[PDB]
Amino acid sequence: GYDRALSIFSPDGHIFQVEYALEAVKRGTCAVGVKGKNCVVLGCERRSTLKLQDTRITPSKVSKIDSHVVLSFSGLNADSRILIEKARVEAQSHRLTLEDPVTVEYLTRYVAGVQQRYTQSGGVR
Amino acid sequence: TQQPIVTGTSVISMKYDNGVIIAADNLGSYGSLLRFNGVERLIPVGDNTVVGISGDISDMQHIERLLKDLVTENAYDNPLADAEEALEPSYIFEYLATVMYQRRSKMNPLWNAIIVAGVQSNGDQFLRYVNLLGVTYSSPTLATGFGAHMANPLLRKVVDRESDIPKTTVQVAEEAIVNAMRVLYYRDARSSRNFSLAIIDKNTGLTFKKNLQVENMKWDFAKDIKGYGTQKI
Amino acid sequence: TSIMAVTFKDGVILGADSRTTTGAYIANRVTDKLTRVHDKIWCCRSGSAADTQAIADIVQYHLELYTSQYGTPSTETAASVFKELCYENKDNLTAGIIVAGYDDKNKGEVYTIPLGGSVHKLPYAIAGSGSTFIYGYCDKNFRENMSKEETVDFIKHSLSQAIKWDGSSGGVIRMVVLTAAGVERLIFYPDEYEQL
Amino acid sequence: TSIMAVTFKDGVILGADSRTTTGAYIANRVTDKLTRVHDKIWCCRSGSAADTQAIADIVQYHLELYTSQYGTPSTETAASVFKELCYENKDNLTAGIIVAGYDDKNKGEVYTIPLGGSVHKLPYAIAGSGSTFIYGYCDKNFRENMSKEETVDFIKHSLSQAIKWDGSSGGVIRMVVLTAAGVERLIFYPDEYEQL
Amino acid sequence: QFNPYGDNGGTILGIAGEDFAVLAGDTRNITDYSINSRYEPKVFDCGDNIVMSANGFAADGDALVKRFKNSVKWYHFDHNDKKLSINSAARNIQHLLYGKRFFPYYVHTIIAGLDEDGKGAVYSFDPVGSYEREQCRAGGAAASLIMPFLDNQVNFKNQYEPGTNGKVKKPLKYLSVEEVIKLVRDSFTSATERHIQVGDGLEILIVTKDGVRKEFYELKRD
Amino acid sequence: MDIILGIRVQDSVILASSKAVTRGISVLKDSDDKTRQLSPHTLMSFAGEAGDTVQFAEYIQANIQLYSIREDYELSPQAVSSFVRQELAKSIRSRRPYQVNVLIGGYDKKKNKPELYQIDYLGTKVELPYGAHGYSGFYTFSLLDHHYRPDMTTEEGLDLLKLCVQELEKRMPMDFKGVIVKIVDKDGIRQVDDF
Amino acid sequence: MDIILGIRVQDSVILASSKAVTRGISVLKDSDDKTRQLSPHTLMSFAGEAGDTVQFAEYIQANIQLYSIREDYELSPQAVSSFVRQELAKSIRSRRPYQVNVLIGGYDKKKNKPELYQIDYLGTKVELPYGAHGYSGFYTFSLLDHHYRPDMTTEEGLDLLKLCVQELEKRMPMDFKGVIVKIVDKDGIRQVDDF
Amino acid sequence: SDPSSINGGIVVAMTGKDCVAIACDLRLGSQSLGVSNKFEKIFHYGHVFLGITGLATDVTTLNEMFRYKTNLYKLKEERAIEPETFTQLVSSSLYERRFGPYFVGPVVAGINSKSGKPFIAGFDLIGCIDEAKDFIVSGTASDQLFGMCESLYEPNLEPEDLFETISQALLNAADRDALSGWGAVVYIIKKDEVVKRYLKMRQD
Amino acid sequence: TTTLAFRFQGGIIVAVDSRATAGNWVASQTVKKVIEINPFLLGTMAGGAADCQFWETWLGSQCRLHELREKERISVAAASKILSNLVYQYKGAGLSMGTMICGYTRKEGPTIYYVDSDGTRLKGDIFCVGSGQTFAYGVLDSNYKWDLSVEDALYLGKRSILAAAHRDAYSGGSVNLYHVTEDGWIYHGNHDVGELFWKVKEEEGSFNNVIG
Amino acid sequence: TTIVGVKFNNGVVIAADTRSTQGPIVADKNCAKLHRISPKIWCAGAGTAADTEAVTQLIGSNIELHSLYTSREPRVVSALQMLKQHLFKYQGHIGAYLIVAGVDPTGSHLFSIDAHGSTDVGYYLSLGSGSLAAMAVLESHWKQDLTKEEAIKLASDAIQAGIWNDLGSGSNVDVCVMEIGKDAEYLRNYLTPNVREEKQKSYKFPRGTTAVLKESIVNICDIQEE
Ligand SMILES: [Mg+2]
Ligand SMILES: [Mg+2]
Ligand SMILES: [Mg+2]
Repeated sequence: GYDRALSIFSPDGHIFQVEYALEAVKRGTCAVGVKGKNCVVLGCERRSTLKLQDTRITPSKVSKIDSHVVLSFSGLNADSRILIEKARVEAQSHRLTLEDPVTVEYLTRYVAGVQQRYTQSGGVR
Repeated sequence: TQQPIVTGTSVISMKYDNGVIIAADNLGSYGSLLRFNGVERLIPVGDNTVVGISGDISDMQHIERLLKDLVTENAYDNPLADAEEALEPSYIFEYLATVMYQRRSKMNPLWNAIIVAGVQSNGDQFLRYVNLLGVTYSSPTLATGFGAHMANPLLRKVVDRESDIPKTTVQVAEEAIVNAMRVLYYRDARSSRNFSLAIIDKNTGLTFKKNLQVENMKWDFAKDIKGYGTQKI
Repeated sequence: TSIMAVTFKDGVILGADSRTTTGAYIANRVTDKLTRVHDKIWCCRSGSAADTQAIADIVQYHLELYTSQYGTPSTETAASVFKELCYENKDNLTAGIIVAGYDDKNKGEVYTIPLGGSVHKLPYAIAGSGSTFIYGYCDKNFRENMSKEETVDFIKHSLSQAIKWDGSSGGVIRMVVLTAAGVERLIFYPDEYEQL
Repeated sequence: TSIMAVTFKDGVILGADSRTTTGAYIANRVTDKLTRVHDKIWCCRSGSAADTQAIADIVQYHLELYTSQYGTPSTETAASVFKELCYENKDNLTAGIIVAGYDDKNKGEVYTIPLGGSVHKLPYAIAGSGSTFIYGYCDKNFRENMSKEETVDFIKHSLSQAIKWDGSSGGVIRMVVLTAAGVERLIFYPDEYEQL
Repeated sequence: QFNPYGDNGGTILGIAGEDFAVLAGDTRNITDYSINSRYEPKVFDCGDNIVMSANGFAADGDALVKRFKNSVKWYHFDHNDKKLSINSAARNIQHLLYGKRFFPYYVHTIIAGLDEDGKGAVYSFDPVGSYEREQCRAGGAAASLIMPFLDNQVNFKNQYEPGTNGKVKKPLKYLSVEEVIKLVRDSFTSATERHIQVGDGLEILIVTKDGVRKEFYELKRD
Repeated sequence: MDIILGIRVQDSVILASSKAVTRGISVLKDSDDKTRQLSPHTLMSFAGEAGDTVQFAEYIQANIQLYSIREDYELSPQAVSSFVRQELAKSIRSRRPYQVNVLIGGYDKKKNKPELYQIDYLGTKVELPYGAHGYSGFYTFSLLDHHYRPDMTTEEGLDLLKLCVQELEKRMPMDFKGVIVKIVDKDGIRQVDDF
Repeated sequence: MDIILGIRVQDSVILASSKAVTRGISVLKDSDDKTRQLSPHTLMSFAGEAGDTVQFAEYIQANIQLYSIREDYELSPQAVSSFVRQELAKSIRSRRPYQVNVLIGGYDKKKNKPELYQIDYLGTKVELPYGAHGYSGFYTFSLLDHHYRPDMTTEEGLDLLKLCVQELEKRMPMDFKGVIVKIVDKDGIRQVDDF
Repeated sequence: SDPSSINGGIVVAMTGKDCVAIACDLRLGSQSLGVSNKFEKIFHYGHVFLGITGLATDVTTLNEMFRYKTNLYKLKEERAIEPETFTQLVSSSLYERRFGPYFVGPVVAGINSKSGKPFIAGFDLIGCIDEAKDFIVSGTASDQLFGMCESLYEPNLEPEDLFETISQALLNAADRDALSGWGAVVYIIKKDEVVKRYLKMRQD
Repeated sequence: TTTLAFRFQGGIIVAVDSRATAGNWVASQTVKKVIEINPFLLGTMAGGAADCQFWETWLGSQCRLHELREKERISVAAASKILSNLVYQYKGAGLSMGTMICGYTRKEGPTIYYVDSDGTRLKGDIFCVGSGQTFAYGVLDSNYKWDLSVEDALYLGKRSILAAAHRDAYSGGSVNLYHVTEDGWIYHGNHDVGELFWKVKEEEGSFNNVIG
Repeated sequence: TTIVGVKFNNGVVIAADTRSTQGPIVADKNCAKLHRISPKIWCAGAGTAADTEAVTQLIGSNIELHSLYTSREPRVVSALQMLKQHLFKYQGHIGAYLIVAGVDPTGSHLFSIDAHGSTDVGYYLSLGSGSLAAMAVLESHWKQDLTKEEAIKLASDAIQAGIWNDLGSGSNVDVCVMEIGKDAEYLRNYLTPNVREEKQKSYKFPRGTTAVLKESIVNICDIQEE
C-alpha cells in the first residue's frame, strides 16, 4: 500500500501540509456560529457566482449528525462529506453501546480525532 | 444374526432346449485369503437335480447334510422311491425355500444364495433361486453374487426370453457358461481358475464334470501397457 | 498388491503383480505398478492408487529439477524425497512404497517406506497385502550376491505364492531389471508361474 | 498362536508353539496347545483359550462315552463332534481347531475346523495368527508320504518362521507323533530352531 | 448386522368396474440396480373368484399369499364348501397381517373381485392390516406416478364442462372393461418411461361373473 | 421468546407480543417488551434464541436510524423489510446464524396503507393480512381465517386479537403472562396500556 | 401429571393437586382429579407417567377395598403406606416399572392423629408435616419452612396453601390450571369446591 | 430437516407449436402449517421466464440475484438475454456454490427472439442442465408431475390446447401432495404476447 | 389427520377428515376415520390406522359378548375401559392410538372418553385429536354452547374440520359427520372439502384471505 | 450410467447410454454424456453429472488457452494430467469418473480417471453402474488389431449390455469416433432401440375443461415511447 509520509516537519518546526489545509479553509465560503441563552444559530454564506442552481437538491451547508446535533463547515466540500459520514456512524454507534446519544463535546472530540489522525498517517493528506 | 466366515462366490446357470446347466468354482475364501482350494459347491440329489450354493461354507455343509437326510427319509416305506415317488427338483427347492424363510424369520439365517437346477418327471426344465432372506425367483438364466452382474448379461444374449429356450442347444449353452466362468476369473477377486460344471438333460440324464479349468485366456496385451499415463519406458 | 525389490550382484530388480481392486471387483487386471521416477531409479506402489500416483509424479518432478541443477541424484536422495512427502502428509495418505535404484558408485540399493513414513534400507524388501504370505518363503530363500537368473527366479516364485493366496493380488508378474547395462522390462503370464 | 498338523507315511504329527498372550503381555510362555481327546486322536487349539479348553473337555467326554459303548472312534467321528459344538455355538465361540488322529484302517488323517464351524479334510493343515506368514513356505515345501524325520524338519522349519514374524507366537516348539508304534512327545528349544 | 427385509420393487394396480374388476402388475423382479427376473408372476388367482397381490418384499409377499390361499382351503373344510365373499376375505387378511404387528409382512396388499351384489370390488391393505374398500388403487414403486393420472382420467378430478367455467363438473360416467384396460396399459407405459424398477412385462387378471381371465402385454426392457 | 402476533386492518397494523421471559426453571420477568421502533411509522417485534433476539433487533434499529439521518427521509415498510430479510438470508449461512424470527408492522405514508411482513430466521419473507411465529399460528389462524375482514376498524381488530389471546391462554401449556399490544398508523406508534 | 402438594395440620391432612392434563402441544382437560379414596379416612394423590398413574392408583384402591371387606376393618394410614411402598419397591426392578409418585394423607382413628406420607416411584417413603413431588417443593418449601406450625387449624393450613399456589402461579412456566383441594379428618374426606 | 421439502411447492414447463408454457402452485408453508397462498414461484427477466422450487429464502435470493445479473447484462450487451444464454448463467451461478448450495429446483422457459424456437430447461440444486424437448418438472410433487406429463403430453399442441394439458398436469399432481396447492398460475408464452391465468382449485 | 367429538344437549357430534399421507405423498383422500363399533358406539381413528381399526372392531366383539352375558347394553365407561386396559398391556411395544369412544346410554347420558396408547383414559365434553387439532379447537372453543341445536352442532363440527383441512397440510379430502343419540348413531354424509370450502366462503363471508 | 472406450487400428472410439437418474426416477431419457474437451479429445462421464460437465469444461477451457499459447494442437496426456491433479486436490469430493480418449500429434490414446485422481491405461475400458455388464461383453469379444467397424460394433454392444441389464442405464447409444489424420465424428443417437409404443388413448382435453379465476396480459416489453 501507499505509505508515503506527506505530512512532515520542516526546519522551522512547521507541518506545511496541515498549514496548506488551512489555506483551503480560508478559500471556502464563510460560516458563523452564535449561541444565545436558550439556542444556537448557524449562519452560512452562499456565493452567488452560481445561478441556474437547483436549490432543492443542491447539498445544503448545514448537516444533521443526529436529531440534536448539527455540523457546518468551511473548506473542501468533498472532504466534509467524509467527516460527516464518519460522525453520523459514530453517533449511532454511541446510541447502540452506551444507550444514550452523544454529547456535543464527545462528537466534536471524535471528529477532531479523525482530522488529527490524517496529519500523522502514511499515504494520506 | 451372524457374519459369514468361510465363503463361496458365484453360482451361474441357464436353461437350454432339453435341460439345464449349472456351474460354480472350487474355492473357499477366508476374507481376502484364498484358503481352501478343493471345495465342491455343486451337490447332486438323485439323478435329476443339482443344488448350487454360494455364501457361508459351514451353512452349506449343513444344507448338504439336510439334502442327504431328505433322500434317506424319502426311501422309508416307499417301494417307488427310485421311480414315480422319487424326489423331484420342485420338491427339493420348496423344502429348502421353506427352511431359508423360517430361519430368516427367527433372525438366525443360513447365510447362502442357492440355485436348484433339474428336470421334472414330465421332462420340463426346472431352475429357481432362493437366498438367506427366503426370496425366490425363476428366470431362463440365474446367477448369484458377482455372477448376477457379469454372467447374466452374457447368458441373456443366448436366451433372452422363454421362446429362445427351444432354439438353444446343449453345445451352445455349455460354451456360454464356460465363457462366463472365464470372465468371472478375470474380474472377481474372490474366484479361482478351477471349477465344476453339471448338465441335467431329459434324454442323457445327469452329467457331472469335475476339475475343469479356465483356458484360452488373453494376457499378451499386458506387455504393451506402461505406467498410468505419461510414462513411456 | 504384491510387490518386492531385490538387490543382486549386478544391481537390483523390482517385481509386482498387475491387479487393481475396488472391493472384490478387479478394476484393472493389467496394471503397471512399477513406476519410473528417474532413468535408473524406479519404485513399487501399494495402497491407494490415487495417493501413490500423485506422490510418484511429484517425486519425478523433484528429481527432474534436481538433475538440471546438481546432476544425477542418488537412490538415497530419491528415497528421502519420497519419505518427506509420506511423513509430512501421513494423516492424509495411504501409501506403501519401495524405492529401488542403480548407481555406479553404490550399485543396487533398496529402500522401503511403510505407512508411517519411516525409511528402511534393506538387501531386499516385500510389501502389499500379499506380502504377508511370503515372509517365511522369502526369508528362507534369499541370498546376497545372487545372479540375474537366480534373482528373477526368486521373485517369480515369491510373487507366484503371494498371488496364489492373496485374492487382492493377481494377473501378470511384471519385473524391471536395473544394472549398468541399462533398463530391461520383463513380463510373466499365469500359465507360466502358476505351474511352479 | 502357530499350529499345524501334517500327515506322513507312518501316520501324522501335530505341532505348536507355547505362547499365550493377554494383549502384549505373555501370560504363559510354556503353554501346551497339543491336547488329547483320545489315545490316538489329538487336537491343536487356537483362539480363545477358555473356549478351546471347554470344547476339548466336552469332546473328550463324548469320545470316552462313545468308546464304552461302540469301541474306538474314527478320526472323522472326533472331527464331527468338534464340528457340532463349533457350528451350533458359532455366535458365542472363538475357536480354530485342527483335529489329527491315527487309525490302523485309515492311517493318518487331518481335519481343520475354522471359525464358522465348517470341516475340511486335508493332507496337512496350518492355523493360528502366525500361520499367515508360512502359507507360501508350507505350500512350496510339503510333499505327501514323507518320512518321520522329514516331517519333523518340515514342521520345525515352518513354525520357526511363524514364530520369527508373529509376535503372538513364541517359546518352545511342541510336537506329538501319532503312529502304530504309539504316542511320542517332542520338544524343541529357541537355541535350536532360531539358528535354522 | 442382519437385515431381515429387502425390496423387490414392482408396481401393482387395482380398478373396480360396475360388474367387473381388474388387478394388474408388472412382471419385473429386482434388487438394487440388478434384474432378477423379467417374468416373475405377482398377481395370483386364490380361488372363489378372488385375485390377490402382495407387493414389496417378495419373500413376505409369497408367504402371505400362500397363507391366504390356505385360509380359503380351510374355510371350505370348516364351513361346508361355502364361497368366501370378498368382504370376508378382506377381514381375514387383516387378521393375517395384524398377527405379525410387531414383526410385519413388509408388503402393500391389494385384492380384487365381485361383492355379493355382483358389483366390482377392490380392497387395499397397509403392512400391518388396516384396510379400505376402494374404487381405484395403485401400489408399490410407481404408485405416486400412477394415482394422480387415475384421479384425472377415472374420477374426472379437476375436469369441468366446457362453457360453464368451473360451475358444472364433468359427469362420472361408467367405464367398460375395454376402457379400463386402455387406462391400465397407458399407466404402466408411462411408469416404465420414468421409473427404473418398472418394465419388462404387464400381466392383468380380469374378474367377472364368468370367472378369472388373464391378459399379458410387453413392456420396455431397459 | 414465545408468542408474537400481528394483524393488518383498514388503516393500521396491530402487533401483540408476550411479556414472559423464562430461564429454564423460573420465570425471571413478566413485563418484557419484545419490540423495537425502527422508524416513526415502522415497528418490529421478535422471538427466537436468547440474546440473539435483542442483539439483532437493535442492530437493525441502528441501521435504519443511520439511513434516516443520512437521507433525511423515512424508508418505506417494504424497503425496511427487504433490508431485514437480506440480513437474515446472509445470516443463515454464517459461522453462527441469528436464530431470530420477526414481524414488521408499518404504515406507508406515500401509499396511505398499513403493511404487515412476516420474516423467519432463514430469511423467508411474506406480506400478510395477519401473521404469527412459532406455535402461535396453530391456535389463532382458524379464528382469524373466520372473522378477518380487510375493512375492519382498529377497535374490531383489537377485539379479534382478544379472542386469539383467550384461545392461547386456554389451550397452550406455557404461561406467557399476557401480551403487550402496540398500534401502528398514520400518526405513528402507540401502546395500548390496558389489555 | 404436574403439581401435587400436601400439608398435615393439627387435626387434618390437606392435599392439593393440579387440574391440567397436557398431551404435548394442547391442554386436553382443565378439571382432572388426580386422587383416589383408598378407604373412608385415607386419600392418595398421584403424579407421573401418563396411564401408569391411574392404573396404579386404581390397583391400590381395589386392594385396600378388598382388605376392608375381608376383615371388616379399616387399615391404618401407616399400614396402607407400607403396602403402597412395597408395591413400588417391587415395581422398580420389574420389566416395565410404574413411573408414579404419590402422597398418602390419612387420619388414624385409633391414635386420633392426621398423617402424611410421601412416596416416590422408587419406593422411598417418608412421613412429613408437609410434602410435594417434582418441582413443586422447590417453589413452596421455603414458604412452608417459615410459616408452618404443628398446632395450625385447617383454615390456617388452607391459607398457607393459597400462598404456596400463588407462588407457583407466579414463578412456574407451565399453566397447571389451578388445583383441587381435599381435606382428610376424623369425619372422613371432603372437597373444598371454591379455591 | 430436509431443506428441499420444508416450504413445499411445484413448477412445470412444457413446449408446444410456436409457444411454451410454465406453471406453478402458490403455497408457502412451515412443514404442516400453511403460511401463504400468494407465494408465486415464476419470475421473468425480459422475455425469459424462470420458475424456482425448494427452500423459499433461496427462491427469493436467487430471483434477486438473477434480476441483478440480467440487468447488468442488458446494460453492457445492449440487448435482452436469451433463454439459451440465461440457462448457462443459472448453471454457472449454482455450481459456484458447489459445496454450500442453494436448495432449489430451477426451471427456465422462453422463446428465442431471433430464431423463434421454443426452449425449456431444468436444473438440479448444483447446476446440472436437463434440456428436454417435451417437458420439465420440479418440486415436492415431481414424481406425480412426471406421471401426469408422461401420459397427458403430446408434441405440437396449439397454445390454447397446451394450456389445458399443463393445467391438468399441475392440478392433479398438486392434489396428491400435502405440501403443494393453495392456488396455481399458468403462463402461456408466444413470441410477442404472454397471457397469465390463475386457476381455481381445492384449498386443502 | 383431524378428528373431533363434543357433548351437547342433543347428544354427541363426531366429525373427522379423510386424508392419509405417507410423508408428503397423499396415499388416500377416502379414508374412514370413524369406526362403527356397533349401532350405539362410535370410535375415532388417529395415530396408527391398523391399531385403531383392529382393536376397535375387537372392542365391538367384546361389547357384543357383554350384552349377551348380562342381557343389557354396555356402558360407555365399561366399553372405553376394556379398550384402555387392553392397550395398557401392550405399553412399550409401540402401539399408536388417539381415539374418542362415543356413546349415549340411559344411566350416563351422552359420554365421550379419550383413550390413548400410553394408557390415558379421560372423560370429557370436548376432545380434538390429530395434526390439525389446534385449528379445530379454535373454532370449537369460541362457538361451543351446551344448548346448541342438532342442526347448528352438526355445522360447528363440519366447520371446525374445514378450518383444520385448510391450514393443516396433512388434513383434508372430505368431512364425515355423525350424530349420536340414545337410540343409536345417525350418519350425516360425506362432504368434499374442495366443494365445501367455496360454499362456506360465499355463504359465511369467511376466508377473505383466499381469492375465489 | 454405462460408458466404454475401445482402441482400434488407427484410432479410438468411445460410447455411452443416454439415461440420467434421480434415485429410481428417470430425469432425462435422452441425456448427452459424451463431452468435448477439444476438437479431437472427447470424454465420457459417470457419477455426479454436474461434476463431470464442470470438470470437463474447466479443463477444456484451460486446454484451449494452452493450445493458443503453445501454437500446438492439444494432447490427451495434458487433459489427463490436468484432470487427475484437479480431482486429487479435491480428495474425491468432486464425484467425476471419466473415460478420456483422443488423437493428437503423438498418436491415439485411451485412459480412465477415477474421482480420487487415479488413472489407468488400456485398450478397452468401462465405467459407471453398468460397467460390469459392459466389461463382460468387452472381455468376451475384444481382440488385438480391431478395425474401425469392429470397434464401433463392440463399443455399442457393450453399452447395450448396460442398457438392458443395468437399471441405472437405458434408452439410446451415443458414439464418438476419433481416427488419426481425420475429423472426429460425433454420432449422436447412433442406436435407438427404445422408442415408446403408441398409447391406447389420446388425452387431449376439450377446451374450457380447466376452471379459471383471473386472466391478464403480462408485459414482457420494455417501457414504451410517447
Ligand atoms: Mg515371536
Ligand atoms: Mg437398463
Ligand atoms: Mg390441508
